[PDB]
Order: sequence, then C-alpha cells, then structure tokens
Amino acid sequence: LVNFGNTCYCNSVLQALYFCRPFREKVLAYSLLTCLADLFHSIATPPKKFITRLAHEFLNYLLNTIADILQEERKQEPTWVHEIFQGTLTNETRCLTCETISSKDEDFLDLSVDTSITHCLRGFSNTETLCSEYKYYCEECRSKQEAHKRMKVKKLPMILALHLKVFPLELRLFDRMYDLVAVVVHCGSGPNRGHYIAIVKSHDFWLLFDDDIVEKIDAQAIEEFYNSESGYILFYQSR
Amino acid sequence: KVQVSYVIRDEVEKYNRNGVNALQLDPALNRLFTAGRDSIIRIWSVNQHKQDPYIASMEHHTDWVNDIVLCCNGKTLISASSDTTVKVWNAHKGFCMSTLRTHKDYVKALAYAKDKELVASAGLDRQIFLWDVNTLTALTASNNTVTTSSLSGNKDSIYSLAMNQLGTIIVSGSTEKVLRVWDPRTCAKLMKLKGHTDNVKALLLNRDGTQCLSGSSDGTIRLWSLGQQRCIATYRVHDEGVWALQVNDAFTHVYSGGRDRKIYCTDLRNPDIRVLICEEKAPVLKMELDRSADPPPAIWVATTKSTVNKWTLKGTPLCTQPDQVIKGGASIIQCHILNDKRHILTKDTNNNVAYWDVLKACKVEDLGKVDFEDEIKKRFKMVYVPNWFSVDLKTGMLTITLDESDCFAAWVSAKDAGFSSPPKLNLGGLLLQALLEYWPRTHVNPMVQKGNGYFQVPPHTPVIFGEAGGRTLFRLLCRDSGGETESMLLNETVPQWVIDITVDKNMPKFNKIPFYLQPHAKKDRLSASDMLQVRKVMEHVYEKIINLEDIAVLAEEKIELLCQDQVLDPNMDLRTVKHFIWKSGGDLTLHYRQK
Ligand SMILES: [Zn+2]
Repeated sequence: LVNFGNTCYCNSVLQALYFCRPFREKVLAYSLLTCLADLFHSIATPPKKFITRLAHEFLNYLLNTIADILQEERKQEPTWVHEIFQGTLTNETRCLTCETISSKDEDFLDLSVDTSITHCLRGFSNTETLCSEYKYYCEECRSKQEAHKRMKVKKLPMILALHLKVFPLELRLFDRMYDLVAVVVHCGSGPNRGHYIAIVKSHDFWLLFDDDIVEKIDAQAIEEFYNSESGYILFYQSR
Repeated sequence: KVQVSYVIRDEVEKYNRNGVNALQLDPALNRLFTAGRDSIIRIWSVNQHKQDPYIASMEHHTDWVNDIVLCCNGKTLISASSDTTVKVWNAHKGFCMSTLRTHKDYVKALAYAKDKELVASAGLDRQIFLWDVNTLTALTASNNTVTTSSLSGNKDSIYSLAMNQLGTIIVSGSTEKVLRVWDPRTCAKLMKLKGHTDNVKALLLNRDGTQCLSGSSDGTIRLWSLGQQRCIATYRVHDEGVWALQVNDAFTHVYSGGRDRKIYCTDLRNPDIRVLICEEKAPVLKMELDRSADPPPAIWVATTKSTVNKWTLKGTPLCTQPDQVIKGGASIIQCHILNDKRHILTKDTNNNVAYWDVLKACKVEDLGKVDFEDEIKKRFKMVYVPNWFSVDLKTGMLTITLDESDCFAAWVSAKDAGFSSPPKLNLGGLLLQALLEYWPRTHVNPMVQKGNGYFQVPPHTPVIFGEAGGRTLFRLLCRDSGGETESMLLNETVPQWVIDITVDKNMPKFNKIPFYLQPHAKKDRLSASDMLQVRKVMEHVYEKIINLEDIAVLAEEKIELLCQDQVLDPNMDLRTVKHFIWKSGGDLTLHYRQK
C-alpha cells in the first residue's frame, strides 16, 4: 500500500503539467508513463480524479520516474523529459578555516529554494552553515571545519519547475526571459482556501482548477489573493 | 557515547607534524612556544647560538592547538584546542596542571590582560569565559573548586578575541562580521563595531583600550575608535583575507599577514607608506613580534607549513630568506587501508611513502618516493575483512579510532593474520587488550592473562577516550595504566563495551552469512561463518548431496563451486566471495557442479 500524497496536490501538479505545452506534446506523442499518456489523451480528446488514473514529493517523483522509464527504453533501443526540465546547479562550499572554495555541479529536473525569486536565481541561494555536530570535512585542512554552503544555477532549463518551501509573471535572467505558465499553491484564504489549487496560463488568459471546476480568473487576481504542506510550485517557460 | 583512539607515532616528535596556529615568545628565557595543529605545544630556544633549538614537548591535547598565551612573566601557559578544552600549563617545566572543560566546541582564541593576569577563551560554541590566572594556577587536587564568568551576545562562531593590557575592554571577532565589545569587569555590553563583510580572525587593542585593530577575511584591516564607536580608517593592502596582526608599542605601525602569503608593515597615520617584509611559502596563520627593542628587530611567523621562520626587520620584498628557521617534519596527507584491514599505506608532504601496521600500532617500512597508487595496486590482495576502525589525519599523524558499532566486526584466522598457527582472532578485541595491557584490572584469568598473547603496541602509544564529536574524556600513554591516578581515571572513563572484552575477557559475537546452495544448470537454505572457506561447502555437497583417502581431496576432485558463473577458489571464504563476486542482490547464491 503506497501513498502518493495529498490528492489535491497531486491533481494540481498533473494539471499544471498539462499546461506545460512541450511536456504535453511529448507525452501525447508517447508503466507510470503509459497511464500518464492515457490520462492526457482523455483531457485532449474530471480533474479531481486525475491522480486516480495512476509520500515522496509527487512532482519530483513523477519526473524522475519518467526519466528512468525513458532512460531504460532508450537503453534497449537527452531523453525528452531532460530536454524540457533538466537544468544544472552548482554547490559551492567554502571552508571557513582555509577559505578554500570547492565546487560541485548537479543535474536537476526541479529546483528547491527556501531577497526575491529574481534575486535568488540570478545570484546565490540556499545559504547554509555547516557547524557543530555537522562540520564539513575539508580536504585542504584534512579535518572537520565550519563551512559556508551556497547554490548557484549554472544551466537554466527549458521549463523551470521551481519549489518554494510574491511571484512575478515574468522572469528576467540576463540572456533569458521566462514567463510564468502554471502555479500549484495552497491558498490561505480567497475563494479557494483549504487545499492545493492549480492556476494555469492558457493562450492569453488564466485558468483556475478547483476540485472539478475550471474557471477563468483575471491576471493579478493571482498575486492579489495567492500556508502550505509542500510549499508551492512555480512553472516558468522560457521565451 | 565513548570511542577509543590512539596515535601511531614515535615516543618523541621533536618537530611539528602539521602547521602552527599560534606563537609566544618569552623574553626572559629566550623561549619560543609553538601551538601545533599536530596537537603538540613545543618550547624552542631562540638563541642563534644553539644548533638544536628544541627544548621540550607539551603533549596533553587531542586535536589542533588553536591558541596559546604566556602569562605571569612566562611562568604559565594557557592553551586552547579543537578538543574543546582549555588547558593550564606550568610553562617552565612544561606539564599540564588543569583542564577547563566549559567549552562545547573548538576553542579558537585566547585573550590576555597582563596587568590583571586575566585571560579569556572563546570558540565555535559562541561562548566567552573569563579566568583569573592566579585562581587557575592555585587549583589543586583538594582546592578543586572553580567558578566562572562569561559574556553573552555572540550570534555566531567566534574566531578571534582580544583584551587590552588594563583588562577594561574585551572584543570578539566572528562570522557575524560585527565586532562585539564588553567590559570584562562587569560583563556589560559596550558597543557593536560594524563594517567588515566577512569573518574576523585577528584583533588587537591598544594599552588603554581606546583603539582596536581588526584583520578580516574580507581583506581589510580596520582601525576603530572606541570613544566614537566607529571605524576611523580602512587599509587594503592584501589580496585575500587578513588572518594575523601585530602592532608596535606605540600602536602606530601594523604588521599584517594572511592567505596571500605576503606580510606587510603599514604606517597607520599614513597608509601609502607600507613595506613588503617578505612573501612566505604558505598562508600566514599567526605572527609574533620580537619586542627586544622598540622598532622591533624581527618577526616570528607561523604558517600552514610545519617549519617556523623568523624574519629580520631592517626598514619588492625587504627579505628573501628567513633569518632563523625552526625545522618542521612531514604531514601524512594521504592514507590507504588495505583489504586485509590491518595494514595502511601513506604518502606524506615530502612525497615519501610508508607501510604501516594498524594492529601493532607501528611502521613496517619506509618506501621512499615510489608512486603511491602504483604501490597500492602492487600490494592488492583479493580478500575481504569487515571494516573495524577509522583513521584520521587531522594532526598530520595517523590517529586510529574505535567505535562500538564496528570495533568487533572483524574475525580473521590467526594464519591469515600472520600469527602462530600451530584458530580465530577478533582484531578489534586484540587491539583493545593491547591498548589496556598495563591496566591491572584487565589482568584476569578466565577459568592469568596479561595483554592479548599475540602482540603489543609500543608502550609510548597515546590512548584516548573521547566522546563522538568532540570532547576528550581521558588520555594516557599505554605503559602508564598501572599508575594509581591512571587506574582511577580508567575505571571512571572506560565504557562498558570495552570492559566486556578487556576485563571480563568476553568474546564478541560471531557473524554468519545466510546463503543459497543450488545445482548449476533444488534450492537449499544454509548459513555459515563469514570466514568459512569454499572448500567446506564443496565437502558439504560431496557428502550430503552428490554423494555416489581424505574427503577434502575427494571433494576438491569431484565438486566444482560457482558464484555468478565464476569457478570458485576452495581457499576463498564466503565473506570474500560475497564481496568480490556476488554481484547480485539478496542472499549470496552458490552453484554446485560435478566436475
Ligand atoms: Zn579548510
């Protein structure tokens, strides 16, 4: 018996993903993936029952499972999940004793951050001090020392799936502009409070999926009305 | 939770085996104290007379000695260490008198107010304790009472600390970047000096505590007026962080050093006149002026290297070669544990390679400058022995640590362990007994045994009982356990999991391996010792399954054993098979075949 998590959360992720057009096109043109395929076919040919057609954080679980599916049936025969979602981050670690900086790159399908969104992604993020019982083993000092850890984005993905655990409609990363296309959020108030919701960009207006009802809402009803279990999710598509 | 550790080394380590954190010069005796990252404090003669400047080693600390302060006209040394303790020494005779244990993380800095014989200590735990030196030296085994005074406010880890000579001002420097100032007499907060944008590892106060110099990892030196509570000058003479400061008696010239290796003398009233004194060979950690004469004649310098240089001051660098040199030794910088979990290969800073015996706690041979990795591959043996210790190179020497979780994990046969095979030995269990061989309480007859009966460690081996993550509880040399003080402290500190083996002479648990046995090309469930040889399974099969002179011979002749389609060596043990050949998951699976 396995728990995918909060129902509304998972449905909101699925809905947000449908309005990531390149992800939509490639699944439509395609396990857990076959079910995802059939579900999206239905939508393109009831929202509250999306997840049923199919707890670790669901989105990351979903993308990685597709990544593994596509990496494997590639092996028998840059998977498309990677070319849409994959970015690269760099983790800097600075020993505070020798002040040597070491760098480690990491691939990601989605990105977590704990200032502003724009200031985060353009500069450094997730600053963390390693100390006390969890010091850093420094290879220069050959011993445990205090360290400062921080994250910078090295390669921006086609679609940036950003976990925040005040959001701008457009993102300027100068060299790349990003447009908000989907939001997964647990509202504190407004007429959708109580559970996770998906707010999506469709053509040139915004839709809001609440349980079983899709409804248009005015731009900047968004930041005019929108406390969470798994934070909230921002999907940015580059222009 | 208590771990046992020990250091593999010579009885006398004359030279530093790692870098030097701090320096103190006694002008009455012409003695230099060095505080080593190798955990040892050493006393040197600074007479350009003597060919051998070495005088003594001061040995008690378990980890980096981060700071030292000579008090009471050179009578008393106080030390600060990464083992979280502050120690009080007789500096003339070079022995430890007291250990203060109020800190809870690395003690990083000491401060000293000569006119009050007042010292203060500070570290990564954000605590600052104030100590009357005459109160500390007065401590005895009867007058065992101590009382504390501390400062609060530090929001982050402290890396430096200074008091003025009068003991009316104390300042700390930290990763909070702000300098915090107190009255040490009342512990009252006075002010917060803001300006640095990084850690502050160097602080100085003038004699009447009206001015302060700070050196910072942001690369700047700052002069502060405490009457105005603000920075009145910023000096940018370095490329990287400033880690070390000295100042003349007039508080008018500042000597600076840090990560960029360059050492400057800068006039505070007129910054542009500054002199490059020298470029050292490694990042500068600390400097100590010779104050024989006003315009100080020389400066002693500690770096990450084990050597300590005195540079002369007679005024593109002023100096190119040091004026005196106190020699250092090599650090072990690379370590490889062999598959027998018994021997270690090292490489040191001189690129020398050595081979060591962890079990006997000693060196086996020096190999000179052979290639380290080619040497590893050359000594490769296909055998598996469970991990049973850990090694760390933090002091520059080999320190071995034993933990209850895996200390007893490794049973090997005496023959494969290189001992007389006229029989199964537990490595961790033998070592514990050798480490505590001189402890009378371990001299027990199980129905009298002294030691483990196979080997000794060298008698001078340091044996350390510490808590995981930091705090040393008790340290002695192996040969000293018969002492009355030592036996008392051991009874109080040796954890029950060591007592079990060393005193009660109790065997640690064996380890067995479940495996499947099935025909090659009827699946049986078995279990056996992890050290059981393949031959025994072959015999099993010969006897009880395909069973249509010596049996081992007939078995070997008739039955072939396989794992992952490889034909198995009858001398290999199950442990080894599972580790090197079983490439699948779930229980080890062996296939049998008629040859
Ligand atoms: Zn370091």
